[PDB]
Amino acid sequence: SKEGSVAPKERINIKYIPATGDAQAEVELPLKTLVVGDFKGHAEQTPLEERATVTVDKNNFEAVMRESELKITATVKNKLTDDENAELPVELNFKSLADFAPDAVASQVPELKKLIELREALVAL
Amino acid sequence: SKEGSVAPKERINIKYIPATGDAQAEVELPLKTLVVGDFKGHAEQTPLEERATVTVDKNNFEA
Amino acid sequence: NKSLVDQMLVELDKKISAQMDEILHNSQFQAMESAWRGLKLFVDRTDFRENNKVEILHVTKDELLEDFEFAPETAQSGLYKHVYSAGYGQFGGEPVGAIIGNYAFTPSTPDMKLLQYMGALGAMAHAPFISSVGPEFFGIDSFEELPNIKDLKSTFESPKYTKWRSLRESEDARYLGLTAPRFLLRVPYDPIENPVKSFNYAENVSASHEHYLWGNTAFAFATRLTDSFAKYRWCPNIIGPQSGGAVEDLPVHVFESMGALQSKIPTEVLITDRKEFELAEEGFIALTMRKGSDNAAFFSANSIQKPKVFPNTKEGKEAETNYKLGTQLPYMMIINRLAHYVKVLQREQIGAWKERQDLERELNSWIKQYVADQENPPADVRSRRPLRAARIEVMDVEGNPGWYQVSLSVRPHFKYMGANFELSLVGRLDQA
Amino acid sequence: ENPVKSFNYAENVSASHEHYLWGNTAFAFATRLTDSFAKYRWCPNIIGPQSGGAVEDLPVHVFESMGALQSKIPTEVLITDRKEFELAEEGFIALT
Amino acid sequence: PQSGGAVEDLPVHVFESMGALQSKIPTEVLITDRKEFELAEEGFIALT
Amino acid sequence: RLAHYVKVLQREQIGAWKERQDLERELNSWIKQYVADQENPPADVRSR
Repeated sequence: SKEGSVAPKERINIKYIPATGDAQAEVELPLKTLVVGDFKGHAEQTPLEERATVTVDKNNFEAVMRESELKITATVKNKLTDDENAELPVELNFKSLADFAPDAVASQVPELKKLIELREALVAL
Repeated sequence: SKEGSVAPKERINIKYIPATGDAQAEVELPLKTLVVGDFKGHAEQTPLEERATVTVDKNNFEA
Repeated sequence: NKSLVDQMLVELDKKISAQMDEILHNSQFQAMESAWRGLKLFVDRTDFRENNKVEILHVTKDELLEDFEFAPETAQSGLYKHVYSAGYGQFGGEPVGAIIGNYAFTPSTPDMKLLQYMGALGAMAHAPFISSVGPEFFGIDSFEELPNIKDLKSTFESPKYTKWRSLRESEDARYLGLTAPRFLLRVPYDPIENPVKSFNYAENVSASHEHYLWGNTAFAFATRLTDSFAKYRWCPNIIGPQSGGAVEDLPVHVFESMGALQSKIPTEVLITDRKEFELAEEGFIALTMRKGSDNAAFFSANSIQKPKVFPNTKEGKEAETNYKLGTQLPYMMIINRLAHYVKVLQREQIGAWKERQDLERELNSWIKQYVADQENPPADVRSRRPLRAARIEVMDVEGNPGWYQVSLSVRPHFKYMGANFELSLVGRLDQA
Repeated sequence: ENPVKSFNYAENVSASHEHYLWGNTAFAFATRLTDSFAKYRWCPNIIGPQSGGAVEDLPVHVFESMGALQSKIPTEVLITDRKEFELAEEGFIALT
Repeated sequence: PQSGGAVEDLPVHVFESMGALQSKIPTEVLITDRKEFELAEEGFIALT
Repeated sequence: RLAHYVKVLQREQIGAWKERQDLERELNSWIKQYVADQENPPADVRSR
């Protein structure tokens, strides 16, 4: 209760009352923006009215990506050989922005990962 | 639609309305001229009412 | 011997990088990356301690249309529920300040229809919808041919743009804003400028600049809105190099030219003042690049809406003045926040003993809060108190006791947005 | 949040919200009438957040959502302004 | 046009002409003022 | 040019609630737009 409590009436009654006069207190409104876009590699089966919004800030941005679960199934030209009919299909997964670095790309693509392993073996000479 | 959209009626309704009063908006009319003449070396078989006009300006005269 | 081993490593990495380019230059991959990278670029330039918030809603353009076409009316759309119903129209809730759509629009009828619906939604919620324009909108392959366009005004006379022309005449167009060229999000990978671990990767951008990780300018514009609010709790300071429409700290990329060196422009092109003005006339928000720097600026934020012409009389010119203010986002943002404050604060007053003149008295005392009617208030004061004058009239809804009809009209401080100068040499001039 | 003696009882509300002990809103409205009278000896101050139609101190109940947390709304639903107005037009007293 | 007899938002259809482009008129024809008036005189309601 | 402006702008007004004196009022306010009835307006003003 926001009314303020008082004791039962006596001959002498003392009450603290804040002198705000008739001033109407007010609430500051935040500036909220809504970013709408294709943040995944596929459309969702859930209806627009059912899928929920996600609050994002500096202290949880990466957490949000992790929870959103990103995945890319795609095919690129296979240039590790000399055949125009050679194609390479990859299945990339992302938890944070660091996962878009070439370092991560290689680690999630065996066809390159093994070549990196080779590189290290050659360096070890 | 040029009507302007509003939400369904509630206890408090807020709408932006531009104060143009009763002023009647108007459209500026271009000055268009029609140059009619024998621009080819021969008459066309196409009827006058069928042959069309060509819009010409500095950026396409040669075209 | 080792020298040959090193050469093996060179050729190995050469081959690996050739493949790596294909993934990193994959359109699906870049779509994903640019979305999230651009999002962070926005997020980490805001300040959440200043009562700024942002929510993510995953939606494709296609399924936006699906929903808007599926529903019988916009008031029953899923997006309407997320924006209006669960916010602005909810006691105890909060209203969405603005909507940033990570999309590129063409002149296609589907794109036009989508904009129509977003205009309606924004109008109802009192929040602008900002997004971007695709290169093909101007009939060109990429934004790098904008210098070859001789006249945009004449370009838009084509039958191709019929629907767009009608869109610009709608009263809902005030809540639409579209931006022009994109901007770089990432400097190409480089042993010196942007190195990676282990693998000696050197990213090779080809002749196609679409190999660069371009980002959606709408987000840049969004940070402009945030900064203004963070400082003043109002959003009009978003249209100038010094006023707050300046985008600082863009990515750079020096590379070999014709034996010389040059940097890839952060925006696809270096927009000239005349070209920028042309785009402004056609209702586009062009982020222009400051030549030779890493800074860009929004010189104005006109909405989609086309200004109406009135008769050249005292009254007619006043009508023009009024209508043009409506067509520009720096002023509409003032109205939008006012709408939001009225909705909230008035609901608190429902059930109070108010007679007609009680509302006039109170509403007057309230609006004065944001008025700076001094002879010459400093720009800082003008920023936090955007209004110069305001007028309120309250009438009764006849035959319905307790209901009122309120009219609120305001005169904002004006932004400096252009001028003509006449220079003249003169003898016997009065001495200053 | 609401312990009992000896027996380690944890009440399990199922998918049916009728497991919650719902109460008749008429009583809430009745207290509105009482407050107005207690203060003024008249009963018109019963229709506003500030005027006296505000019901303060409702029960709350935070529980797991889809991996997040949420509180059971004190009223079955979160009534929107438009929905409330509709109910008003049809002569209902909606506690929002 | 301003009073309320205006029909807004008709379908459009740009297609190739004689090497140019043109849109199929939303109504079968582009009625002239004189033609419209004639139809009015004969008791027809012509959407122009 | 006056003929051209009248033709265009009047078609927009068709179907509006206009009584005889309504046209006189409005048409007067319209034509004033192009009138320079000053003691001595400069040639530039007289031109426009």
